[PDB]
Amino acid sequence: ATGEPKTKPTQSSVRELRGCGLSPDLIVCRSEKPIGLEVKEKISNFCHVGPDQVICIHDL
Amino acid sequence: MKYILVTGGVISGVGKGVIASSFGTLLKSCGLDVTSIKIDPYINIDAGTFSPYEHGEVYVLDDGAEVDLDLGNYERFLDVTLHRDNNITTGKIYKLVIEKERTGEYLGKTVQVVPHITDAIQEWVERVAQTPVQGSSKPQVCIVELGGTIGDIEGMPFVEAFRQFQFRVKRENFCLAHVSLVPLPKATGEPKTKPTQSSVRELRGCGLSPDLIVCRSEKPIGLEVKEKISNFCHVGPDQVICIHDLNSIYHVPLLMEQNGVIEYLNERLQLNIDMSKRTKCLQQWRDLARRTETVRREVCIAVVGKYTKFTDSYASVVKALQHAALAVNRKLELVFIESCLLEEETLHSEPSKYHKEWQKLCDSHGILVPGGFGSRGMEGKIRACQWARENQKPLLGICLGLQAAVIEFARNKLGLKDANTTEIDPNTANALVIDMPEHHTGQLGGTMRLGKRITVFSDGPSVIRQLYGNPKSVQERHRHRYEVNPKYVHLLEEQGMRFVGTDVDKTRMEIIELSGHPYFVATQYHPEYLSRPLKPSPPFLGLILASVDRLNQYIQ
Amino acid sequence: TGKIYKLVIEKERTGEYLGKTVQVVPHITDAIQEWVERVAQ
Ligand SMILES: Nc1nc2c(ncn2[C@H]2C[C@H](O)[C@@H](COP(=O)(O)OP(=O)(O)OP(=O)(O)O)O2)c(=O)[nH]1
Ligand SMILES: Nc1ncnc2c1ncn2[C@H]1C[C@H](O)[C@@H](COP(=O)(O)OP(=O)(O)O)O1
Ligand SMILES: [Mg+2]
Ligand SMILES: [Mg+2]
Ligand SMILES: [Mg+2]
Ligand SMILES: [Mg+2]
Repeated sequence: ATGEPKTKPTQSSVRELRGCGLSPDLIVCRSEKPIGLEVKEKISNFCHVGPDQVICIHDL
Repeated sequence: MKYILVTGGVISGVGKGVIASSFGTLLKSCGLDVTSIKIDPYINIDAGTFSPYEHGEVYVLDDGAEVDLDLGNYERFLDVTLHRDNNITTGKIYKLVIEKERTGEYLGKTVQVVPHITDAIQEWVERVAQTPVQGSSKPQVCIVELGGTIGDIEGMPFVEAFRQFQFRVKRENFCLAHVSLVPLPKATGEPKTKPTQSSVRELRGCGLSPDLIVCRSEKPIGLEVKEKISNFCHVGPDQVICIHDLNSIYHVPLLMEQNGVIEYLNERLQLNIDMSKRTKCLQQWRDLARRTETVRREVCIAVVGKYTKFTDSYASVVKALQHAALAVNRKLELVFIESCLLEEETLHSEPSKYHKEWQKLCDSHGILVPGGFGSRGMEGKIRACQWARENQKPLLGICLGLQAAVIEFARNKLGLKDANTTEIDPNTANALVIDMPEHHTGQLGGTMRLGKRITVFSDGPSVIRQLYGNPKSVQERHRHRYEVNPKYVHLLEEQGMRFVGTDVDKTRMEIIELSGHPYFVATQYHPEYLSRPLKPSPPFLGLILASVDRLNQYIQ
Repeated sequence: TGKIYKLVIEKERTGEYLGKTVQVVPHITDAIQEWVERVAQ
């Protein structure tokens, strides 16, 4: 329906973890299908991690 | 006045717009007058400076305002003419408050968020709720949709404003439907209620409480998940509504009616709706859904566009094509074609994709070249127009498609191989499409030819004139900044083309048509913005009829 | 606050953020940090 990977739940989870006092050093993104470069860039920009700190594991 | 607030769960593509439009449809079927206010917590004044990828296709109103596609959905489902005040952004509220503070309305106290920004938001909502929108109709229910999800930094002022607003107008006049997502991952295999519980916890911490929980999934969720949501959201079993992905959005009002939403809202908001009279209320939507289910004949239209990576970037165009396909009892097979892959540069890089897209274009009954901005993909549109004109394939170009058609005609028939648009090639020997002088003041955003205009039919038999109903002039909405150049106009007209659409001044050409070719129509305005489920846009209807070789029969 | 929001709205109305959604975290905070950088120096 939406037809695109959504990064908002991960942003909210990172915000909650930081408000709890912990800043992620890696972020593992679980998806059914591989996400594009722009999705990882959005994750890095809005969850405030480097582009290489966003690990993307899909349904192997 | 009664209010329904539709908030978002974990994502912003969950379906709040469709849920709000279905609320409006259900209430207007009963007999009420429904207003719709879209709240966009972004700081942009309007949606005219948005890419189609950001949130979908940009909608243009009668007064020129460029807004979200949610307002397009509201107009399509409710058949109402919205205004600029029906969209509330953060930028609008802050600009209003800053202007008031500068003038001196707030003299004496500092201007804050909670006492001033939220007060301005509540004043805006109350004032625009009462503004007539369908004529002399005085609204009874206002459906406010909050863009985004609960928990965003931009949405905190609006959530606090509505937390105060529910007590300002009493709870009997205020309801809240929360729309959430229930993901079902393949690895886990089970619907997950945790994000909905998190959303409800956040919305309760913010001071509100969902009267309804609308759970969105791809497939119907089992009763265990629904009961878990009812248990962990402190709402009753019958206050959780499960809406899955349906074949069309005409099924959403029917599904919500089957779920007892109308009765719950009548009891919760004291709407005093009578059930005995409200029988066969949604007959139009039931008929439309049945027709969408039972269409067998196939019509294939190739959309040669540049924003095909996101399918909602052409939402209004797809809806107009669907309306035209249903108006002639045809099933619409829509094949999006990236115009970049049709260019010769793609041939030397991805020959497989080049030939695949070209055989996609050659196997369709009709071609549609939509509008757009920038120079990327323009050559693909010109190549598609050339193929359509050479092979007698019907083509309907919109805005940027008219410029591409004019450029192709000048380059091929007139021999001007350097013909181009100033938007793309400012240093052009033969500038076939030039910029309009009064829309290039260096201030992007609300500075084009926006909204309803007047287009005059030329003196001469044209089938596009007959499609509209043999009028003398028509009023259509524009969103363009560049125009066709007069002398080239003249030359081309002489050659093989007929500029059959102009304005009152008879200088700005809007509609072109070709002698010979069965259907080659290009317009400067957007016909999709005025398309309604029972009122298909005449250009799209003509394109469909020419594609299925039924235009001549429809003429007589 | 008023200065920052007025500055961002005026920038957006000209086309400095052409094509993107102007938000708080990427844009208001960037304006605040750019203000601090240009004033401190
Ligand atoms: N390029 C352009 N965009 C405008 C203009 N006026 C309003 N807008 C809007 C439409 C565009 O979607 C948005 C610009 O963002 P983008 O550059 O990402 O869209 P565009 O269609 O140009 O795609 P592209 O740049 O070729 O990748 O601003 C204009 O005069 N030129
Ligand atoms: N119940 C449903 N079944 C199938 N598709 C749906 C649906 N509800 C919405 N959609 C489609 C239509 C929209 O283009 C897209 C979501 O956009 P939307 O309805 O405007 O939601 P939002 O306002 O949250 O962005 O998904
Ligand atoms: Mg949306
Ligand atoms: Mg919406
Ligand atoms: Mg987004
Ligand atoms: Mg651009």
